[PDB]
Amino acid sequence: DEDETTALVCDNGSGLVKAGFAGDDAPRAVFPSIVGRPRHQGVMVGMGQKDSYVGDEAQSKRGILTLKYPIEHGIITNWDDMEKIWHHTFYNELRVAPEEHPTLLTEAPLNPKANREKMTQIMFETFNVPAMYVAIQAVLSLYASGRTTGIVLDSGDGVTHNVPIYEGYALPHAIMRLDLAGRDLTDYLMKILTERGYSFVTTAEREIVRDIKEKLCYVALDFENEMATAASSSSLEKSYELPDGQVITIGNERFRCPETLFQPSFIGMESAGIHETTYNSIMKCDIDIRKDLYANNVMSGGTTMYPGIADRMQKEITALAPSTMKIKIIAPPERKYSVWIGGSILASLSTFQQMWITKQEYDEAGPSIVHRKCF
Amino acid sequence: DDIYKAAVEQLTEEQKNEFKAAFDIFVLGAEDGCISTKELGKVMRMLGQNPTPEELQEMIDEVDEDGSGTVDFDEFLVMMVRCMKDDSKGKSEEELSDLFRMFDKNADGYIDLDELKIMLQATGETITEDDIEELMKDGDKNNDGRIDYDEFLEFMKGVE
Amino acid sequence: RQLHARVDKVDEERYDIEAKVTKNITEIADLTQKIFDLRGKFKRPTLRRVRISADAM
Repeated sequence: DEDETTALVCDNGSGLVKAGFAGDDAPRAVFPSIVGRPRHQGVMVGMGQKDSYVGDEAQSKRGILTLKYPIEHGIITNWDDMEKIWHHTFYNELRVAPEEHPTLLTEAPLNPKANREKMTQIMFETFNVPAMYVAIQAVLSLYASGRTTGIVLDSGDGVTHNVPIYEGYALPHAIMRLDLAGRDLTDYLMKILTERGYSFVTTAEREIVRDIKEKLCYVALDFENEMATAASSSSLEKSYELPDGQVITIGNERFRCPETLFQPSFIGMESAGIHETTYNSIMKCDIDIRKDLYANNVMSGGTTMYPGIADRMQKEITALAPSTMKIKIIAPPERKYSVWIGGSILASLSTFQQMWITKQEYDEAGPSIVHRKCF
Repeated sequence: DDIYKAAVEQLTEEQKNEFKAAFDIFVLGAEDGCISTKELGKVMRMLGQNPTPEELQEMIDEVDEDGSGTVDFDEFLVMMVRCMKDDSKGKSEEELSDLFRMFDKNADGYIDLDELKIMLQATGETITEDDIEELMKDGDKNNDGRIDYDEFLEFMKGVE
Repeated sequence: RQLHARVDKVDEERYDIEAKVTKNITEIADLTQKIFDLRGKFKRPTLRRVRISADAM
C-alpha cells in the first residue's frame, strides 16, 4: 500500500504497542499489549465468541475476560501471544505484510537477552520479514528530541532504564537502572483506592485504575506541602466516572501513588528514586562529560505526563548538582511518544541501512544474530 | 412495460407454465382472466409459500399500480423476481465479485457512487445523479451513500 | 542447466503463489466466517416456516 519498502515500526512495551511505518510522524494504530481470555462458561449458542482476544478486542470485551500482558518489565515472556499481537497489528489495523517490509522493534540496553532474540525470531519466522533491527529506547528518544548527548530517563510502564549517552555513545558504567515503573504505580493506586472503599482487584478493575491514573494523578513539585493541603481539605479532590456509573474521588492518594517514583519505599522498594538515579547517571560519567549531561536531562517514556514531573525532575537534580553550573531538563510534547518517533527516524536514516539484519544472514546464524548485529 | 424484462428474462417460460398449472384452480377452464385479487393469497400459497396477509394486501397495492384491481404479468412476475427469485438467478458471485473489484478497481470495501458512475458512463448510457442514486441505494440498501460488495451483488442480482 | 535452476526456482515460486492464494483463501474463509456471524445475526431469525397451523383447522 506504500510506494516504497518502508520499514514498519512497532514500539512494543509492557503497556501499549504503538505501530505505523517509517517515515511517518505518528503510529497508524495503538494497541494494549494484551491477549484476553474468557473466564466464564458460554450459555447461548451461535454467539460467535473467541477463545482468545487481541489488543483492543481484548480490552473492549474485557467484561468477562481475564487479561494478560505477554510483556512484563520490558521483556516478552509469552511469544505466542506476541505473535497474535503482531498479527493483529500488522494485518488487521496497519493492514501491511512485514514479508515485504523491514521491521524495527525496541528495548532497554540491559533488557535480558531473550527479549531481542525472541523478537527477532518471531519476525523472521512467522512474518518472514526481509530484515530486522532491535533498537535502543534511549537512542530512539534522542533522535526524537534532537540530541546526541544527554541522560535518557525513560520511566515507563516496565522499567526505568536511565542511560547516559555522549556524542551518540553509551556510557554503560553509569546506567542507573531501576526496577521501579509505571506498572507499580498502577498497583499502588489500586491498593490505595481500595482503602477509600473502592476495591480494585480484578482485571476490569485494574484497567479502570490505569485509566484513573492517567487522567487524575500527578507528582507535583513539593510533596509535603501538597499533602499538607490535600490531607486537610476536599478542595484538592478530583472525581472520576467508572463504566457502571460509580463515582470515585481521589484526594492525597492522587499524588501519593505517583510520588513513589521519588519515594520507592511507599511500595516496599529499596531505591533512591528516579531523581537520584538521574543525578548519578550524570555524576558517574567522566568530569568532561558531566557538564553536557547536566545541561541535557532528556525525559521520555511513560509517567512523563504526570503534572509537575518535568519541573520536579529538574529541581531534584539541580538541588544535588554543584552551584555555578546550569542544569536543564528537556521534556517536549513528544515525551513517551519518543521511542516510536525515533524508530521512524532511525529506520529511515541512510546510515542505518548498514545496521539492518537481512533474511539471509538470519538463516545462517539463526535469531542469535541479533546479538552480533544490533547492539 | 419494461419491468417485464426482469419478469420473463431471468425467469423461464416453463416457470410460467407451472404458474399456470398452480393457477388453473380459480380459472376452472376455457376462460380468459376471471382471477380476482382477494384469493391472490390462495394463489400465492399454492405456489408453496409461508407468507403474511399484510404482504398479500401489499402485493395487491404493489400491483393495481394501473388502478385495475386485477394483476398484470410484468409487475407480478417481477414481485416474484423481487421476492421469489426463482429465476435463472442472474449471476455468480465470482462473476459479480470481479464486477465489484473492477468497478471498485480500488477495492474500497464498497463501490461508492464513484466507480458506480464511472462504469455507468463507461456504458455510454446517459447517467444522472438519480441513476447512480437509485442504483446505489438499491445496492446500498444500508443507505450509507455507497454500494458495498454484497450490496453490489444484490444490486446487480437478477439483472441482464 | 540454466533451465534446471529456472525450474527449481520457478517450481518454488509457483508453490509460493500457491501458498499465497492459499492464505488469501484461508482468510476469505475466516473473515467470511466472522461475516457469516455478522450477517447471521441479521438473517437467522427468519430461517423458519411460521404461522402455518395457526388457523387452518
